[PDB]
Amino acid sequence: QLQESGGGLVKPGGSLRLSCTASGFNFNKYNMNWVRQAPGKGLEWVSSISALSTYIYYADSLKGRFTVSRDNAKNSLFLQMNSLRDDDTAVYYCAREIRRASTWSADLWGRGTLVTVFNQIKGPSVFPLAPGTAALGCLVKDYFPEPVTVSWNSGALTSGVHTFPAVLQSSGLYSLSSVVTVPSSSLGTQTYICNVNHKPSNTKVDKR
Amino acid sequence: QLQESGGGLVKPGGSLRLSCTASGFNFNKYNMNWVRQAPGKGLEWVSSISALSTYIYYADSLKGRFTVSRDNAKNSLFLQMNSLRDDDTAVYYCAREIRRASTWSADLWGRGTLVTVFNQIKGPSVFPLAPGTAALGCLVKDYFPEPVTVSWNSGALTSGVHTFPAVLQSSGLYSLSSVVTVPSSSLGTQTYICNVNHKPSNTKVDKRVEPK
Amino acid sequence: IQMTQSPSSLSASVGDRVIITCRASQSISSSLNWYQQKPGKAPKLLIYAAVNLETGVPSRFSGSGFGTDFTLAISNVQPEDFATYYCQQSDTRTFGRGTKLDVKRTVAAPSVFIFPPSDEQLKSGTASVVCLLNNFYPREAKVQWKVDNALQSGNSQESVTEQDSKDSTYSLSSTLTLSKADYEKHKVYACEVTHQGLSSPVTKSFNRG
Amino acid sequence: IQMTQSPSSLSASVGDRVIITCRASQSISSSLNWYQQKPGKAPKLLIYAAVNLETGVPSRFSGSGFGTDFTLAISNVQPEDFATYYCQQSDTRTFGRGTKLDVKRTVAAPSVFIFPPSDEQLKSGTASVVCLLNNFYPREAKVQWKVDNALQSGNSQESVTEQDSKDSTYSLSSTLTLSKADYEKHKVYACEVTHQGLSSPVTKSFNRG
Repeated sequence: QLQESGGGLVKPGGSLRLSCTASGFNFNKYNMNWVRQAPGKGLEWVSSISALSTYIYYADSLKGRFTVSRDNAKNSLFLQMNSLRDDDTAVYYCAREIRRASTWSADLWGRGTLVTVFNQIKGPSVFPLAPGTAALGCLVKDYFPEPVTVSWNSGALTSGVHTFPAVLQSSGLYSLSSVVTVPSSSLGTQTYICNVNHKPSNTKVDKR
Repeated sequence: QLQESGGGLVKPGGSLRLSCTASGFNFNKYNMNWVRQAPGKGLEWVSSISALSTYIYYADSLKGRFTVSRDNAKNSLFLQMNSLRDDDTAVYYCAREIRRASTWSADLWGRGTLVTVFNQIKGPSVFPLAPGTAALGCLVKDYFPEPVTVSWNSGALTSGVHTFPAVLQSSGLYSLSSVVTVPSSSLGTQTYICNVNHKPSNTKVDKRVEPK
Repeated sequence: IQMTQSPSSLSASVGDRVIITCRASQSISSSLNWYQQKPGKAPKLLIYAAVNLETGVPSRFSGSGFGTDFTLAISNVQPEDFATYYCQQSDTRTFGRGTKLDVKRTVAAPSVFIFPPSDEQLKSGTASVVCLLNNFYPREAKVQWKVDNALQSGNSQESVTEQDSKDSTYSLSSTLTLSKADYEKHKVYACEVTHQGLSSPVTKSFNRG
Repeated sequence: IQMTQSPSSLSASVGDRVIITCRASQSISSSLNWYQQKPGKAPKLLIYAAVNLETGVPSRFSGSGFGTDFTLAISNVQPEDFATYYCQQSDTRTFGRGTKLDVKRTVAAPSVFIFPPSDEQLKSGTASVVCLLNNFYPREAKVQWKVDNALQSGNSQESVTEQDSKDSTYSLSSTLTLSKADYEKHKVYACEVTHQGLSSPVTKSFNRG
């Protein structure tokens, strides 16, 4: 009856706020803790916070970079991570603690939220856009980050070329198009190539 | 120089913290402000903070959801945004304010970082895996967000099917594999198709596998 | 303290004198700033306190005004000076709607093209259609996507190039995104353009899917 | 408090008694917890305070111990039981390395396949080579990629399925991802498997890169 939120992709050195919302029980009267499990590794305790936020404890390795907070009015828990790094890539669980036999045991748990720390890089997928005066083009489609360099005929084609500015898609990936005005006669006799270079992915492509 | 960070995708109803780091000037002496511009729209002032944080000003619209802070020891200022909404999709600039003629003007600006509030959805790109036992498969690739459900022959084929767990790629997109062990003889006489369903994008792709 | 800007759109030619005016509902004394933002770049400060010019600002830019009415003037407008301009209430930090300044030119009708989805892309499982407007003035244009008889928006992302130095025209790229299954279900595809130079709508289409 | 778990990996068959032990560097009295995590699921508390069973837990699970040594015993191991287990020091909330429990069976050699990149993917500009191990025990196996008799390092992804209920075998998929330019530059592509059932390493290859 604990649902987690805030997971996603973070740049190395970035910041992220994870959240855990409670249902079906009194969040205000119960203690809470945070546990993480790196991919293919064992569970590691991160932090614990009292029901009244009176007592708060953290892991030594996560010193100075992680902060835990909670608002009992909203029945919500929070983990604020700063100066994030690759070693912090893991699934984070929020769990309810209960004091039995003068010891603390975790009886409720959350499904988990995934936090991965790395620089996003996707190579472009180039697709042709072929139809007296004619127009043809290339579509760079999905890539990340932005900078993409498009040339035609290894730089031979000049003014007819109009490379449109990149637009961010619902995929979270940038997409641009490059068009060129050419003779209709050339369609049969000449081949037009588009050289798309995306340095982040170290990719150089020639199409058509 | 003003260097910004923290921009990216935010799930509707999410939270994001922006950062602006200062170089080449006395960050502790100067006032700072935040300004935003929505896509294809005009500039909008968001918040201002004093050099010692004595005076903090917000826009009335986003006063309870946005918070401004600064750490002059780090030469950095921050904006914490919560309950983010589509209207908050914008490029957020950090600029220094200087008092001249008993009025404030922004002379130094940051390049800006884009904050776009939306749920990421891409959809799968299905590619065939072409082969007396033979192996066939389909490769669901570059799909976001999970889950994806793979069936073979519209649910007829359940023997030998092993759908592997998804792996997160450097693109930030998941990739899974589905294989099936079948008689080698049937490859010539029978058709095998891989049915991929991705409800987040509500995309249904059917790809036939044939020997290479 | 409501800030109004005039004109909303202005078209000028190099060597002309350009004047933008910003009116305040009530007197703001001289607490009025002027900024310049070029497309896809961060704003730049030009004038502060109504008449005082920032360092690095060409002297052709001039500021005047007191009370409610203020004016920004570019004496010899240059290709560098064509951009979007704003007025801000210095004390209240309220920005104005803004004024876009583009090169003046005779109305030119767009050259429309419709490019079908590539066979390479169709194999992947996604299909994207592109409609191209190549050289038109003014910038304002209406692009409508209709699949078979009718299609609505929500699938389209548009991109406009910045005005060309040699010809002073704009080009627009509208891309319609579709799934392979959805694309193959429908046969006809089309895009309709409307623009001052176009007396009647220009619609170009292809038939496959 | 430093705690150690043994065995790190254990294999049992349904109907067996399974014994797992957690050791503490110093005496911790009864401040020890036991949890179990099934693949792709949240951890579950089984024993709290060393000996107390959590509500909803099968009685076959049993906890014992005081001081440094503690034991978790499953009297009648069942298919649901087979999972990963952890011991946490209750006072310090420090977890142990963990113990893996899987179904015991005879060693089976993997059946290796290698799938060339589809031309459809190459049209997009990406090349993916897949090597498929299938129906093999134990889970431990090594997959290496060779192109021109040259080993690859950071361009490989691996994904293992969960143990099958009917035959208790595993399967693994290793994928080599390359740029379209990289794939064309070289000719041969192979994956080499080595596994207990394989007396000699098995290599599958293809050409026409």
